[PDB]
Amino acid sequence: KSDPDHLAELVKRVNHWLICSRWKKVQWCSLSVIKLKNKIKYRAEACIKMQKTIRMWLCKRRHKPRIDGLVKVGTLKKRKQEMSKQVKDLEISIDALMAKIKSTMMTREQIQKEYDALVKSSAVLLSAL
Amino acid sequence: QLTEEQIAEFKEAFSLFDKDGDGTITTKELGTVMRSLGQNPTEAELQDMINEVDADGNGTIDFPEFLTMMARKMKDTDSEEEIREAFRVFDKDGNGFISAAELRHVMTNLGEKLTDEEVDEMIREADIDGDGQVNYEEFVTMMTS
Amino acid sequence: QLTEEQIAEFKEAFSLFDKDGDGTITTKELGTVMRSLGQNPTEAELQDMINEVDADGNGTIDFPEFLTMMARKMKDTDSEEEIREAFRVFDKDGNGFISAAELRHVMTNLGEKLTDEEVDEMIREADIDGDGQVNYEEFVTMMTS
Ligand SMILES: [Ca+2]
Ligand SMILES: [Ca+2]
Ligand SMILES: [Ca+2]
Ligand SMILES: [Ca+2]
Ligand SMILES: [Mg+2]
Ligand SMILES: [Mg+2]
Ligand SMILES: [Mg+2]
Ligand SMILES: [Mg+2]
Repeated sequence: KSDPDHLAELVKRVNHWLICSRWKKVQWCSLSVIKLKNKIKYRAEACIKMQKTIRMWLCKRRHKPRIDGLVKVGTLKKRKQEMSKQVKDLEISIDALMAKIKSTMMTREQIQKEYDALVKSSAVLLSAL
Repeated sequence: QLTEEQIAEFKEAFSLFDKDGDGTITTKELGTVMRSLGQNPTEAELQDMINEVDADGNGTIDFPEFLTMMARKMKDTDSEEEIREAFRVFDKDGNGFISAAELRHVMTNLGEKLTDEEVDEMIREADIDGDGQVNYEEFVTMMTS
Repeated sequence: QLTEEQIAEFKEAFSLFDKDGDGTITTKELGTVMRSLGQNPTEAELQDMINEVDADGNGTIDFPEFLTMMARKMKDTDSEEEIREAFRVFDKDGNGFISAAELRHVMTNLGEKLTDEEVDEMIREADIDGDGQVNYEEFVTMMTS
């Protein structure tokens, strides 16, 4: 197109196109800011899901053994002048080991040794009786 | 998935971030543009965004990285909702229409230099239904162009 | 509204922390009991539970209330899938592996931040082989077992 009329149409179309491009430049930039804004919130939410699951795991693994131990001693417990004094002597010994765990963090193995001691002495007191 | 046309609309948007034309950006330009469009990212949030895509650890990133940075597993209604928030960055006062004053507000924050007559050139070109404003349908049509 | 077998296991746990036996514990202990029972609220969720059961500022929680909470939390719970998916977000390359250091940075700087020492404890478990690289799919199955 070399005509002076065609060329004026051209300048109109090109001027329109440019305007439609200034729009898309700022609109798509607007959409970028939005998308970025959401990436930050997407990444935070996923971070928090890792964080909470870790807080939980860190906590459970410290205390579950101590609950389990507690239960073990607590079950044992559930299971006239001479016999009673020898057995009440065990309940009190149990409630003591049960208060020990409820009052001081201790390893499953430590709990286990104490528990084993309670079982042996207790089997001998329920075998005689 | 992005079509080449969309990447190209995006490449243009990138130029508002990468003002100096070297083809790369830092959290500095990330935060500047974002803040000028209403957002309030913290430095920590910006630094993290970068880390995900800053392969060579330069602290600097480029256009393909900039695009991956904007990606994430989205929901069903999420694309449409983002277009709506993009609208509401212009329609700041939430009446459902972009007016000239509102267009200029954004153009000024982004630092575009233009005369009041050009801004009206812009409203006029997008204003299909001819009411002196820009509704959501028309803004979308323009974005799509 | 909870299995006799369930309510029983909770009391088993609730009673480790209630030394005196008044069926009461401290508000700070709430999180420790929920977590031992395998629940995983966020710090904000905890603070909400406390702000609605501690109007009188006494800082006590009794078994009844603790059950009420253990029933709300149980109705809105993240599957192992979801938590793995959350980890995946921080896997630049999709390997199924993230570097210890990458994990430490995200988590001591975003979200509800962890202490360095808490993270130290996780790395000790999550990167057993000391190559400074965690397979999160395995670490998550473990945590949630
Ligand atoms: Ca640059
Ligand atoms: Ca880079
Ligand atoms: Ca408006
Ligand atoms: Ca209009
Ligand atoms: Mg008490
Ligand atoms: Mg109370
Ligand atoms: Mg990786
Ligand atoms: Mg490892």
